[PDB]
Amino acid sequence: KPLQRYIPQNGGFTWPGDYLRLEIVEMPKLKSINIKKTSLKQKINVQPVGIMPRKYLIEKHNIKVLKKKLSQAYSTQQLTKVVQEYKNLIQ
Amino acid sequence: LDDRRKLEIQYEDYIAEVEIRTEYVDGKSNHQRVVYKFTPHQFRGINAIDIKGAALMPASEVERICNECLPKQPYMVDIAVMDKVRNRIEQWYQSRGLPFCYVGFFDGMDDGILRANVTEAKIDNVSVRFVRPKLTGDSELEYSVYDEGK
Amino acid sequence: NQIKTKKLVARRIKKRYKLLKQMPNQLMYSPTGPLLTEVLPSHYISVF
Repeated sequence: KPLQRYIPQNGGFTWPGDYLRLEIVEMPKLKSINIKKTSLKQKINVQPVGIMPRKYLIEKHNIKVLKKKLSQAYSTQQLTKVVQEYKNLIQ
Repeated sequence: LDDRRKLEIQYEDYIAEVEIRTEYVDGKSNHQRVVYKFTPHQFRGINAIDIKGAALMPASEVERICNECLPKQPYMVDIAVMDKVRNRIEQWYQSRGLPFCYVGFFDGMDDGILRANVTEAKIDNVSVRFVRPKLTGDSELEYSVYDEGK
Repeated sequence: NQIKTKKLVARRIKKRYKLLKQMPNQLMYSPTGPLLTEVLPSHYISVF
């Protein structure tokens, strides 16, 4: 495929800082009461709203790396003080 | 942490996202209120509910259970009202004997209608098997199986 | 021993079939790893 270029553009039908917000989207509009149902001209093809949550776990990884580093140096007697000062500097 | 884990693991078909936070109700004191915020799984547009199949269940109460389960706004609808609808219909069959008559699946979902499909099974094959056990000192019984009884 | 119990707990969170059966049409259950970054450069989609 021809690859696309990531250059900012100028001009447009809008003044800068805005987008075209009366542009027509093929997507239906449901009324609040349905009775004697038939069908929809424009359907909702993707019906579920997909919000599967993942957290960013950088601090847990940093604690585990700190434990591995001072276990490689054969000094785990320093572990509680070093891990405690790192958790204090998180705050 | 364990409240969040227990609430997320108990209702994973309906919610699957809880966030819990605390905030101080007053300065110079450690008293603080805790709030729980749930974002349930949503379904992006359900306007009507229909029930299909079910040739044993008369029309006098299908209308009232379709009327009961209606939401108010059409646009953002939770999954769990789906689980409400079959919780009516299954119960009706479980109130009338009938342990093999159940809501199979929902087949609407593209025209905005939640349409339950009821499956009603019937007897097809009757078979008989002839067995006898054997007396030993073991705790588990072994059997001798015959095609025809003596 | 603790590692083996944690692998069973991980199977219950990640490959749970009551959620797998309804994933085309009622829910969204996809297999991903842990989240590695929060922000990427915009031209990353050129790798596709």
